[PDB]
Amino acid sequence: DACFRHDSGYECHH
Amino acid sequence: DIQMTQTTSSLSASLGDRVTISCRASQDISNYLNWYQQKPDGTVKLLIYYTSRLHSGVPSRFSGSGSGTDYSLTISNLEQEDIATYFCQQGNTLPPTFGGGTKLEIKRTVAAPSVFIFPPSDEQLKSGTASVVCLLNNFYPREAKVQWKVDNALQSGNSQESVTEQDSKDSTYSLSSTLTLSKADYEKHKVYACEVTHQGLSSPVTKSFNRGE
Amino acid sequence: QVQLKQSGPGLVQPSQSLSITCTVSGFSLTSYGIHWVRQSPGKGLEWLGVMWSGGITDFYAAFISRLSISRDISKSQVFFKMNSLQADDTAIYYCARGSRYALDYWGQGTSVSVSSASTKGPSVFPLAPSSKSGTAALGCLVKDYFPEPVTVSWNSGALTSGVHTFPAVLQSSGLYSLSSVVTVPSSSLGTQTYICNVNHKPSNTKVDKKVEPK
Ligand SMILES: [Zn+2]
Repeated sequence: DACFRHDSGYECHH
Repeated sequence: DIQMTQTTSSLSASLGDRVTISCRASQDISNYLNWYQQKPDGTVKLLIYYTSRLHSGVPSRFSGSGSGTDYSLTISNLEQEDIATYFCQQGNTLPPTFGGGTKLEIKRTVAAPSVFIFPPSDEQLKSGTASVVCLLNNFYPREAKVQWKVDNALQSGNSQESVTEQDSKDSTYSLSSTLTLSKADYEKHKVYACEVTHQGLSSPVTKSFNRGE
Repeated sequence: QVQLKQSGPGLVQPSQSLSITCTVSGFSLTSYGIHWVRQSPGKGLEWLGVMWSGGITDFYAAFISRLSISRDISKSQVFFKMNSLQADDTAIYYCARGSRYALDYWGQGTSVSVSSASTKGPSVFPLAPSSKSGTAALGCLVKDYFPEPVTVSWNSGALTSGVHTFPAVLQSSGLYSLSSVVTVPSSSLGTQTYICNVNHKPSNTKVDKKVEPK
């Protein structure tokens, strides 16, 4: 599963 | 880009109904989906995030479901202040994309427009310009087709429509189409007709006038 | 209390830059991202870019050359500048706060219009009721004014039933126009005076027009 944190922009995966 | 698709733009509901708004993404977004509410006054509020989690302040009749591509916002026991546009948004891959939006609207019984055509004022004519107005009054549903005919000649992209917000007392819409010419140009045609097509009419209704009467 | 307050003007001349300051309170810019979103009429929500919590920015591809996003931590302010606006940029521009998952708190919006038009009062024309109309319709055509808005009443607020003031429309000229209409019974046209009251505050133009039947 991929996601982008809406605060830092950090991504767990692309 | 992930394409977000709310396949219905307009959604017809009645106060106390369970409404479901639907959203499809172009790929699996693995439950990373937010629902927003935009009011007529333009204020935006987050309703729910990560498919089904309610934001602080958000009433409990708002729920979410879905996995993979397809997701839903469901409003149990629908209230007047819930009448707004609703947008889904994927949080899977950048950039953030939203759906086209689903605007809520009040269901009522079919009402045919009453149609009126207005030649240009003598005071505008002497001003040098010539506006011709066609009014569709207090109709439902909102879907309506307005054709302009100048001496039988079907008009295209010559006119400008304006539509009122659903009236809050009879739940109807009214529509204005407006045709603009120079005085001289207006001065060299006879029959200015307005053809209205609506679900409420057996056959299209034509209101017209001849330059002088 | 979490709040986002947008300042900056609605009106931008063509080929000029749109500047919006997004001032915040009751949260740290170090700890949250500020996203910049716009909503064209009828089209959906459009993401333009973001000042991430860390201080690095990101943009939508189609706006890379047009956008600047800076921030001032000590002032609690994030700044938005888009260059060379045309009419296709007409929209509400939103600054919005990003948390872990979503845009959880939103600015009030900024209604943005693109015009080189100067302030103009409207010409008001009568839409006289048909010689054979049962209900009759009449109205006032409110033409060639800038900027929005105009207000229309009938007989100074005394007539409100059946009154529909249409959303303004932007003509080829850069000037706005609308109609205010009202339905009345056909049998009263010889019997009652019907006057649109038209008010355009920016041009300080008040004008009354009696709509005389044909
Ligand atoms: Zn990435």
